[PDB]
Amino acid sequence: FRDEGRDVLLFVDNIYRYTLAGTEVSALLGRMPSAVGYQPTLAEEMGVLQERITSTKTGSITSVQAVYVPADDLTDPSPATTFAHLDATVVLSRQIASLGIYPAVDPLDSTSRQL
Amino acid sequence: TGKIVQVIGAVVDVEFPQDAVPRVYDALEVQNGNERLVLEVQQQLGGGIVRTIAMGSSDGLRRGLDVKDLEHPIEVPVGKATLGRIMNVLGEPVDMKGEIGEEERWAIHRAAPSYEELSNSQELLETGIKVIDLMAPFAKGGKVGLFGGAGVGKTVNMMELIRNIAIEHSGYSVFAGVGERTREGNDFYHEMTDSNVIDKVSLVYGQMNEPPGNRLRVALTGLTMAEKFRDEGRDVLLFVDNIYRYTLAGTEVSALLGRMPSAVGYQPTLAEEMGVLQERITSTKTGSITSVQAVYVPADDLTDPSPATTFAHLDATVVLSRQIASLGIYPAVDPLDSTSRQLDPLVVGQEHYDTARGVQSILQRYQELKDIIAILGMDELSEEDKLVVARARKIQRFLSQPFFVAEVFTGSPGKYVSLKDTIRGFKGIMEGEYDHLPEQAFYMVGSIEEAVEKAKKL
Amino acid sequence: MATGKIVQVIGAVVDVEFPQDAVPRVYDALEVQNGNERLVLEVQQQLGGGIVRTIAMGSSDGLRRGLDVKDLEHPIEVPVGKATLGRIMNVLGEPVDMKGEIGEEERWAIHRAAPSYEELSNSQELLETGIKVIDLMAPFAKGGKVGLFGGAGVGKTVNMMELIRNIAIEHSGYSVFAGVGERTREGNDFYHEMTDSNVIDKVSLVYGQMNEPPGNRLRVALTGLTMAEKFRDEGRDVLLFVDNIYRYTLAGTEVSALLGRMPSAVGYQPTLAEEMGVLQERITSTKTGSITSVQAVYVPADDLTDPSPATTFAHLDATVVLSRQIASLGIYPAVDPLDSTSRQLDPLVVGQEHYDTARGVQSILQRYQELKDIIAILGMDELSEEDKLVVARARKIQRFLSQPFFVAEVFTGSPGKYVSLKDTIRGFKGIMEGEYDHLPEQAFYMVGSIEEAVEKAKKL
Amino acid sequence: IIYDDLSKQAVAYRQISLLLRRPPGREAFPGDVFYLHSRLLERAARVNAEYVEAFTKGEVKGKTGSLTALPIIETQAGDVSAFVPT
Amino acid sequence: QGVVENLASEQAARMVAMKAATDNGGSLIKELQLVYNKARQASITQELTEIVSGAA
Ligand SMILES: Nc1ncnc2c1ncn2[C@@H]1O[C@H](COP(=O)(O)OP(=O)(O)OP(=O)(O)O)[C@@H](O)[C@H]1O
Ligand SMILES: Nc1ncnc2c1ncn2[C@@H]1O[C@H](COP(=O)(O)OP(=O)(O)O)[C@@H](O)[C@H]1O
Ligand SMILES: [Mg+2]
Repeated sequence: FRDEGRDVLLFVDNIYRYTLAGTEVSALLGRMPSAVGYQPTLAEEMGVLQERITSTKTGSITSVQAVYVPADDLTDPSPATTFAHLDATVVLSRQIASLGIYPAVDPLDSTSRQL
Repeated sequence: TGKIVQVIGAVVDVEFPQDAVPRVYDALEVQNGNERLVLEVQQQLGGGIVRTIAMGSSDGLRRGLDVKDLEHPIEVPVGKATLGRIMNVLGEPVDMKGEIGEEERWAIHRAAPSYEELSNSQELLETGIKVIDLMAPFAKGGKVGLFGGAGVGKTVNMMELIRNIAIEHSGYSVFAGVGERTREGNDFYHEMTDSNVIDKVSLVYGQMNEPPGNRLRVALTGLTMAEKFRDEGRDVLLFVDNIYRYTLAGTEVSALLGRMPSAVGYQPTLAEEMGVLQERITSTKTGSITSVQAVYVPADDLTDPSPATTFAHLDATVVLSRQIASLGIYPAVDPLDSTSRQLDPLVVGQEHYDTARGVQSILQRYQELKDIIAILGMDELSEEDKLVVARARKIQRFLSQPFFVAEVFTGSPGKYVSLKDTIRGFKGIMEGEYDHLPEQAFYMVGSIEEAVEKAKKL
Repeated sequence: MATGKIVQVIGAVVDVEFPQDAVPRVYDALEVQNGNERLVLEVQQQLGGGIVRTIAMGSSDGLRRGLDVKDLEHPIEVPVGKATLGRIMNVLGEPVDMKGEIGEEERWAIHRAAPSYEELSNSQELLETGIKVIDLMAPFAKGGKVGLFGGAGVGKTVNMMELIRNIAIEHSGYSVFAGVGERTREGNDFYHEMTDSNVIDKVSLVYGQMNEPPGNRLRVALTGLTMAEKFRDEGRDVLLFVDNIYRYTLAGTEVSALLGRMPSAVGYQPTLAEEMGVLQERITSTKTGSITSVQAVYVPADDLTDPSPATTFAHLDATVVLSRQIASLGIYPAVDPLDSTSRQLDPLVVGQEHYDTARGVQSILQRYQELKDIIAILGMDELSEEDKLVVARARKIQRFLSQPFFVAEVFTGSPGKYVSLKDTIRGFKGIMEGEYDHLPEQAFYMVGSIEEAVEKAKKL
Repeated sequence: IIYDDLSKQAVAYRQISLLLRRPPGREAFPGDVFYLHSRLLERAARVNAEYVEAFTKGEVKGKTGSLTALPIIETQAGDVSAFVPT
Repeated sequence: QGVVENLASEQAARMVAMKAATDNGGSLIKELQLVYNKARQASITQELTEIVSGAA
């Protein structure tokens, strides 16, 4: 749709399980394991996916992506690597939600490069 | 008819002709100089190779020694003749008395009793120790486990249980010494013989100096004997000195058997090794086994996979803690983790249940106040939080008790507290009717009477 | 004639195939021509088939499979003795300064055996550094190990230069400096600061710069150690400075990891304690001479339980702590008297007078710290006469811990002073017991002996 | 359906894997332990009446079927961070 | 007069109480740091055991 010259929305319901399917595959491909049990190629695989999702001089893709952060850690390699690629970041927090407030967005960790 | 072809630590590989290869768990035999050595088959490898664990010292083995194939498992003496005597893992007499005049021998590898054969009982079996009975009542024919780190009292508690349970038990008993101190067993044996109760106890010893195979298979042997006395229709008491060593022996052997490590360096088959032993130490419609198992926990870590999987196999679990022992409070049971399947209103009555839950509620609230007490001290508590702290401290002290087996340490006379006395005492303390005594009055006193009396002595 | 051939090149690890009857021994040194430069390889493991696995003491780039490897029948050998004083060398004992070829009376192998039992000194002598804080509060055993727990910016290097100077002048010893894992910038200006202070002629320098491969950095420590062993065998008492022992531990970890051995503890090499013991047990007092060592220590994550500190602390005898706060007071050297300690402070080895004096000044300074908190919250009005006496004597003691170095004349302009142990003991004895209460505290500051304190006071 | 201690299933699949010498993963669990529980729990569904008519070959019309799952998991001192709980 | 003296007594009592609280807080820091460092070392050991035992 982009190369036809259109402006399109791409909604991806969770990017984490792309990396996680990659991990399950990687174990049996004979790749030597990496930190936190992840594949060696984690950043490469993520980059090969995210770089295609852009707006060019011929057309525009607008992208909204959910990412699962395990255990709310926000610090293990898969959430860490995915932060680099995004223009707008909204980090929902279990703590705010638990107190009963929706949306659970943390204003101290959420921002956009349009601000 | 077979030849030794590799020797790795306690593990020995033997080659046999293709038509003569042993079955799994068959017993082989080797001349090791002037000694006789028994090997137990663990695995069949390709090409007539068979891999075994030495039930004895591996030192002095060459390659090329001839191995003899005994075509049966390890089989042990069994029945009324095994009573009052001490035996090897291989069923050999280790006391200096003569031969065991056994009429029957059983193989130590057996199938567990069927689900159709099992039985259930609600009968409370009173134990003298005050804390165990109130917090975690134990019924006859069930399993009890004492969890604790190094040097927290899980052997001594079992000796008090042996004393108190033997008061109201008439039948035979079996004791399995698995990977523990030889001195504890020697002292036990002479206590039994000097009190003439030895005529009713059968003992198997596999203590911690013996090579891994002995310590691994000694537990199974003891179960074989306990199962004989069950299957005669009797009721039997089975004491296991340390079940942790049994899993650890498997760990020590596991990597040499050519198996990838699991979790924190453990053998991948840990859960099945524990289950296959635990499921045959059980009651049946013909007879019942009552068992107490000491469960060592490494590095005081109650989340370690071996203790963790042991928890699921027990009816009453008493959890000892070093923090309480360091405060002088013995027996050092943690009331906020010790539990029993029998603590039900239907089983023990509404008073027995309400008192225990009040004790737990009060203690649990004591825990939550400790952080503010730590930072700011007690004067910033609410005026009834102070009262909760006072009653919780009194309760903590009254859980302590003098033991008849601790006279060698405390010097104080021992105490036995019946059920219709301890729940009365704790109910009164909870309701505040004895709140006026000082904290020290409750330390190491048997009953509420002895506490008020001790308060008269300040 | 060369007789081995390279089989593999994987990073710093290089494998070599020799004839079956000639396989070089462990820690033997080998040479190859890597282009138009020679490259030295150190043998680590003798694998099957006649293949030895080595580590390149230099960049392993440009090596081809099938090069010819020449078998030196000895370990790496370095020059030793007086000809090395004032020079700068790399791992291999080659000059990295531009002053040219070294005299090379003798060349010695870095891999050497340790002193044996019947060779150890049957006595437990002390070393008189001449610095008041150190000789009073943290005395050095002759042949002991000392740990310097301070970050850069507080006077580490000036302390080191003062010890070099005093051991060269007031004794007849030389020093060896081993710059393990040192930034090149520092090496350059440490060299400048020693040459512009006339101590350079009395110290030998070996630098392992961080841009060097892990094999280089690890063996740099051993090179300095063997040069110190030569000065010991000549009958002297010698000082060996290690610029960071933690870097030696980490170089060992990196090499062990490259060779593929299974890790231990918190990811360290399995041979950690052995490698530390191999280094530290050579530094001892023998029946001919001694090597005393002062070693800078870095504690990972500020964690004193980590295996590197836990292994290093097994070997240290004394412990010198440098304080940012003390330095801010204008007090130099910035040693902290309450955290610096030595296991030589016992009456059984140091005597009852010295022990009771050190214990006394420690007690006074500690009580002063508590009283200074009381003053901070409630002013001086709370103090009794006894408290005011304690505070006054504590201030005089604290001033008296300062000293002018022969190296510090550039800044203070005051002549440097070397203070004998007896003078230090007498000074703190007197100040503790109420003598010299009649002259002001600034008479004690930066002066020297106590006699010099009173003679400063007379016109202050 | 009440699956009881699905964790005591995961230990079992791990035992099979490590005895079969497959490459181990985090906490030594097999990599494909997510796929085990994922393809077990996704069977719990509510199915529309057209699926029920197509399956029963028209014998049952106009009724939806359902399977409700209640898995049980054990935590080591409550740490949700563990591999199987997560 | 009694009121003013009780106010001064309040200030002194709060002073000593806050002294005790500060010391107890520091003494709790020194225990939490041992717990933290032991957990740090254990986590590194376990992860590296999984990685090395994971290869081949
Ligand atoms: N009731 C008690 N009163 C006082 N001390 C006790 C009591 N129970 C146990 N202890 C103390 O515990 C010590 C060790 O007892 P025990 O052998 O039962 O411990 P353990 O945890 O099973 O140790 P291990 O695994 O080393 O055998 C005793 O010597 C004694 O000091
Ligand atoms: N004895 C001393 N006399 C004067 N200044 C000193 C002395 N010791 C340290 N300093 C000051 O401390 C600062 C850093 O000293 P430096 O020798 O560079 O410390 P380090 O060796 O730790 O890097 C300099 O400003 C230096 O003047
Ligand atoms: Mg014991």
